[PDB]
Amino acid sequence: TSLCCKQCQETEITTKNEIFSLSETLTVYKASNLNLIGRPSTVHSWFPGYAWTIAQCKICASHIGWKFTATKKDMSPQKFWGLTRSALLP
Amino acid sequence: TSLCCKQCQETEITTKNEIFSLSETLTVYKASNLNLIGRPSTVHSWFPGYAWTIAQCKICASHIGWKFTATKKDMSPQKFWGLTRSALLPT
Amino acid sequence: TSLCCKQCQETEITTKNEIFSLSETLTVYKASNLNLIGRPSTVHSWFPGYAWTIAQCKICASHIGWKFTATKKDMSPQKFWGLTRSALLP
Ligand SMILES: Nc1cccc2c1C(=O)N([C@H]1CCC(=O)NC1=O)C2=O
Ligand SMILES: Nc1cccc2c1C(=O)N([C@H]1CCC(=O)NC1=O)C2=O
Ligand SMILES: Nc1cccc2c1C(=O)N([C@H]1CCC(=O)NC1=O)C2=O
Ligand SMILES: [Zn+2]
Ligand SMILES: [Zn+2]
Ligand SMILES: [Zn+2]
Repeated sequence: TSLCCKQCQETEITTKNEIFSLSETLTVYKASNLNLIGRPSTVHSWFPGYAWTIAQCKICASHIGWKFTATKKDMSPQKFWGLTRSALLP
Repeated sequence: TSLCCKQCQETEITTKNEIFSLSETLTVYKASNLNLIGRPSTVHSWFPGYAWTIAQCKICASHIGWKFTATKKDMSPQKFWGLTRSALLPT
Repeated sequence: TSLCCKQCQETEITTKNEIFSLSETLTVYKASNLNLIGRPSTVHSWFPGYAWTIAQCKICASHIGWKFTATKKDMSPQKFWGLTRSALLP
């Protein structure tokens, strides 16, 4: 089930069990081993109602995707990860 | 694994991966594409120690279930979803 | 998929769907029916950057594992559980 950082190979980022459908970019409820770079922005957000924060592998700093955070409290999930599929192995 | 709103058929509300057993009403750790109506209440809560908030499909406003939030910090999960099985497709 | 408290048998603590790899002790994103005892500590933490809180079964008080809580905001997950495998069935 593991989806690992493609660059450093060994580092698990998420699992297929975390995949969900909100409507290239995999959306998952939970992820691991990522560092958040900077502050959320809503500029060009692919998911209306959410802001994005760059997320990179904590081991090799590969840009894997973004943490998406809801701007309104009545939305669900309040946060998820949108991950570039080609930056993950399997 | 997708569990969709029975009414609008398009909208995924949770997945079989998210099901867990707290103890008609499916309980899941995580859900999607729900709007929360109102503020939490504990009155007649089906899960003692948790407050509920009505949760409806964001597309068709069909009442799918409730978001349950823990009233005490030492409980696990601190939040979950109780979904009406008859309001979702697959079974 | 259910992993139940071995002692009281009937209480589910987590499911295989919740297992992930942060790298005897199973790590899962989500768990249920556990009571937390005391306050977080980083003393001897098995997971640098996380503090631990003892977690016991809400029904039989068997010690199942620990809740791990991030000491910094930019970590993912912000929390998880580490559960003693021999304290669970399947
Ligand atoms: N490569 C660049 C370069 C400039 C601006 C953006 C990107 C980029 O990937 N995104 C994403 C961030 C994530 C998102 O939701 N929408 C975007 O357009 C930008 O805003
Ligand atoms: N249809 C009605 C009408 C009045 C009050 C409630 C309901 C209802 O479904 N619940 C639920 C909310 C969720 C819960 O935990 N227990 C309930 O009885 C009510 O409190
Ligand atoms: N049985 C004892 C006795 C004293 C201290 C600890 C333990 C114990 O199991 N842990 C764990 C807590 C969880 C952890 O992260 N590291 C540990 O060493 C202790 O700190
Ligand atoms: Zn990496
Ligand atoms: Zn709907
Ligand atoms: Zn037990």
